Amino acid sequence: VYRATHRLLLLGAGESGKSTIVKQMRILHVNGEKATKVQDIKNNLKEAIETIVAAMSNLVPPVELANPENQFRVDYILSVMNVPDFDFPPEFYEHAKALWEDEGVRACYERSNEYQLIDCAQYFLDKIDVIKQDDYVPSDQDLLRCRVLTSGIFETKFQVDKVNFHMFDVGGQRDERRKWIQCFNDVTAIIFVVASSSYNMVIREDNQTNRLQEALNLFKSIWNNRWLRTISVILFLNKQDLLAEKVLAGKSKIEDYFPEFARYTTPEDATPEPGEDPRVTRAKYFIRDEFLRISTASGDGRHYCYPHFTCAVDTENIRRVFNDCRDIIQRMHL
Amino acid sequence: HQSYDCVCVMFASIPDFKEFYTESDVNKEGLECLRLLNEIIADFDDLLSKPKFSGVEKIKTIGSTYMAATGLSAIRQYMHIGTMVEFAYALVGKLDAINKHSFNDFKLRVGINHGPVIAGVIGAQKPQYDIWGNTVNVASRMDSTGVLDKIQVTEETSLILQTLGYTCTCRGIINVKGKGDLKTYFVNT
Amino acid sequence: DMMFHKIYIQKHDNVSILFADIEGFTSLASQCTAQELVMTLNELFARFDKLAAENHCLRIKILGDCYYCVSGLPEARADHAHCCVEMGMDMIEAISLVREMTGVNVNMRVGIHSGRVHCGVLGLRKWQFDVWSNDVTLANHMEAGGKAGRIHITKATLSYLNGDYEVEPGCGGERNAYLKEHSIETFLIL
Ligand SMILES: Nc1nc2c(ncn2[C@@H]2O[C@H](COP(=O)(O)OP(=O)(O)OP(O)(O)=S)[C@@H](O)[C@H]2O)c(=O)[nH]1
Ligand SMILES: C=C[C@@]1(C)CC(=O)[C@]2(O)[C@@]3(C)[C@@H](O)CCC(C)(C)[C@@H]3[C@H](O)[C@H](OC(C)=O)[C@@]2(C)O1
Ligand SMILES: [Cl-]
Ligand SMILES: [Mg+2]
Repeated sequence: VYRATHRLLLLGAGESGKSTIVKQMRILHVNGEKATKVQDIKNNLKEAIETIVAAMSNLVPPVELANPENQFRVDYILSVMNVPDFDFPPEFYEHAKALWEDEGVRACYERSNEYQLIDCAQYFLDKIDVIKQDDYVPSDQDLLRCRVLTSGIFETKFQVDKVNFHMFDVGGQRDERRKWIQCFNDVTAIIFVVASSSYNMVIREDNQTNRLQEALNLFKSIWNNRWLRTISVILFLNKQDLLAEKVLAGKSKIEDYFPEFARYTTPEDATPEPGEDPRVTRAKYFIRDEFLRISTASGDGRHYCYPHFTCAVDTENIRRVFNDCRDIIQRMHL
Repeated sequence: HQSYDCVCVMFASIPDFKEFYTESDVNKEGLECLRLLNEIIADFDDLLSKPKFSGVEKIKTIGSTYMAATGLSAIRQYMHIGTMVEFAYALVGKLDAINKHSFNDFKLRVGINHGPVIAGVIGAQKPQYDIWGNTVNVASRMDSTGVLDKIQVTEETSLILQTLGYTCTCRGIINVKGKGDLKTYFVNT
Repeated sequence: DMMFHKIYIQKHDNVSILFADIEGFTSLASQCTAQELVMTLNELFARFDKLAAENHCLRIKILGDCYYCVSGLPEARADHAHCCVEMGMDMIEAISLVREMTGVNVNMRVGIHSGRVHCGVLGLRKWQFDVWSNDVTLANHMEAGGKAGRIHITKATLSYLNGDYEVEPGCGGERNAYLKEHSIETFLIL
């Protein structure tokens, strides 16, 4: 009875991509409904725009607008920033769109690593016009791109080929980690989730500690955990799209954060995605190898590590990789 | 059941625990919590085997609070009290390592007294071993009115730890229901 | 079983949890000798331990002057609420003779809630079968917010009483914060 099920645990830092993965499970393997998530997106929009403008002055150097008329909009936005039950009137959208057009405002969005900003910014702001319509129905991709932070443990049942899958979601942030233990015993396997893209950014929890390092350290915590000696960890090197983009952009260089990159040459076993740039391949694998160094150094073959290059916001790449995982689960566990 | 002259009682609770204990369907209605408690206790019990703590004799646990006493194995002079402290520092060593792996931040709050007790068995049914007397009450009240990450001792108990290389700051005064106001010390590190 | 130590704990619904404290334990401890106290205590709890087994209550522990058992263990009993109540009934009369005998005013403060518990043992060394849950936390607090020589019971411990005893407004929220903050309707038995 109890063995034909599988209890999977989703771990990783805050914003890594864990909630998006469970979402993809619903999109992939589960059965008015969404009208409530519209509000949620509206806030993503609000929180995103007001964050970009607030940042502008507190940057070094601070950023000026290319249209100083927009000041009054900037003024509008900041005046509504902390309003509790926001009415979302037609202005807000006109004003938000306006600012989002301002080349200066965008310039500040380029430096979005220098301050804490959600991942759905450029995406939703590019579609203000759609969201504002009173008859707005959010796409599947919209519900995926939305962001509500995880607070607590959340069981989610799905079934693939009559085989059963329990999935637990947890707070990736530090205050939240103290709940993880409540999933440790009986765990069929760990899915550790990593924002590959976040290599140029610091955690929310202290505005100083690098997100990917916090990721590396967190993994090392889990890999060498005392109650996880047996349990293997499938590694989702998430947000591969955002990584690729940053690498090609060539703005913030990797070796300027993780200087060992400077040495790294590309592996021999490398299987690059058809016509992916040698540079993106170089980058994505360095981050993989970073994680593997920790997994290599201990375990005794009592448990193993399975890397995967992934993009949670892409149901295409997720079906592929989650399937790569059932293979692994059904070999091992049996 | 026989009396004693100089027994050194210690209480070490983990007040941060009661908060952390939750009862959801996810955590088998709190079973996943009591699981972590067990680990902790067991980790503390693994200490008593250590050759240096062979005079330490665990009494019970009350909730998430560890009760232990030295000098029940009796008939230089108070080297046993110093062990008790030596032991309380060890619980913090173990509690600190649980934190590392449990992504938590449990502080231990200790109280160490000493003096006369009466040890023995109580209850007709399952006869279990315990210790009584005012020494124990105070020991307990040193814990409850304690401070996290600190050991609280009484005056004489302080004086002795002083004779053994321990430095002590005065905490102040405490109404111990029964004995009234008495002065207490934190053990410095 | 391999990575966590084996836990000797097991879920148990529909049980009732009594707690009983001695009122004026310090005044007694003041009067009589350091030793005679322990003998006046050991006598009473071995007297209690008889009553428990007759009333089908499995005694848990003595914690100084705090005594606590639970009905519904080891094997479930539908009298489980009546039993803890019945257990309390005796304790208030079992103290009565060993109160007059000492010439000092002591009584029992009783508190019974009902619900699920976990029960088992913690650690490796010096096992002592115990009970843990919010229902136990509540039980404990009922005794804490009890009335001298009276039995304090909860919403649920009436729902399992099947209306056989005559209760009265308890007012626990005004004698204990836990009860107030958690809006527990409490009662006293007549
Ligand atoms: N571009 C891109 N964005 C992603 C990807 N995966 C997740 N995101 C974005 O990251 C944001 C946060 O993701 P989320 O899944 O909520 O983090 P989390 O790990 O759950 O963090 P928490 O919920 O434990 S606090 C979302 O807005 C989502 O759109 C990805 O693969 N590519
Ligand atoms: C261990 C977890 C938890 C929450 C569960 C529980 O019911 C308790 O164990 C009781 C109530 C319970 O076990 C009955 C005895 C006693 C001694 C009264 C306990 C303490 O109050 C515990 O907390 C303390 C203070 O140790 C407490 C509350 O802790
Ligand atoms: Cl991350
Ligand atoms: Mg009392």
